[PDB]
Amino acid sequence: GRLIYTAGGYFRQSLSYLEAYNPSDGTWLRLADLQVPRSGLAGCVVGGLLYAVGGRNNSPDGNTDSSALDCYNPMTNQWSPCAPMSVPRNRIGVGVIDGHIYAVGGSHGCIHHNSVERYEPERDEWHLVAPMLTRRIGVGVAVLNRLLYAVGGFDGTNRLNSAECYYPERNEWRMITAMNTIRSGAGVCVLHNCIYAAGGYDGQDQLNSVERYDVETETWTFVAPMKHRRSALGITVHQGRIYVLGGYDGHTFLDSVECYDPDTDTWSEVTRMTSGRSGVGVAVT
Ligand SMILES: O=C(O)[C@@H]1CCCC[C@H]1C(=O)N1CCc2ccccc2[C@H]1CN1C(=O)c2ccccc2C1=O
Repeated sequence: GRLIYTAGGYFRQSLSYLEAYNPSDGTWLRLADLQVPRSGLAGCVVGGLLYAVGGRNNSPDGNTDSSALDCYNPMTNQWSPCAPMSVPRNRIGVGVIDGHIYAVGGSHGCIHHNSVERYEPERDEWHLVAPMLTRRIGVGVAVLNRLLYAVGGFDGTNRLNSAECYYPERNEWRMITAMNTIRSGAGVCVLHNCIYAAGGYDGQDQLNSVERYDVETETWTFVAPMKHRRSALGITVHQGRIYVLGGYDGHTFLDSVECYDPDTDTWSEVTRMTSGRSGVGVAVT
């Protein structure tokens, strides 16, 4: 009964929606809105709990970068406040290692963070770990073999095709091989032991392309495109299949949800969101 949770986003202003997709029966649930609307946030899950991390309230009465961490219980349909981050991080990436949420990069104003902090749920505290080699907002994050990979983004001056790896136990970052395309606000996730960098923004155009990093060959490889060039897309994995949700395609805020089958090497559209929206965060539980 694991759902695809889609939290926050942007249409006209930052959104509050929390809604869930059942790929099995194709339904959408409407769930308890966020307390404070936010876009450019990230989602993860730890221990059957869903966390919305960072982002931004872009509203009519002004506009404010999030240091927030809020936690949702599906068992209670309730959001609870959580210890805020040391800094606010809009356009943030997040991953999980040992039930520990890594808050990676993001922006405050146009202060572009290279810094990373680890949240620990039991104790409810953030601590700073070793900073990335590169400031990164619009960054995708992928956990793989208990290594944390930060992929692209936008360093403050140029868009990024570069990726780097964190070694949690050594507390160190190391540059891995750069992507075929430059990607800010791509969808980054992991599937069958490869890192997928889906869509994003390359400077000139919004992207439909997708390439997957083989961690042992050290090689990025294109795979089938999406049908809808997109960025600021939500991404996740659900039963051997990648789900890209929504996004910004240059002109509109997409409601489309496309689905990658790695075996057939194809995407198909499987549902629509209830309303078009960019820059959500999504997490499965
Ligand atoms: O967070 C912000 O600064 C933006 C405020 C205006 C629209 C929403 C925010 C944004 O720029 N987003 C969504 C969050 C996000 C996350 C990762 C990578 C990129 C983004 C961007 C995508 N994006 C635009 O660049 C943009 C430019 C103009 C209109 C709408 C959008 C839009 O959704």
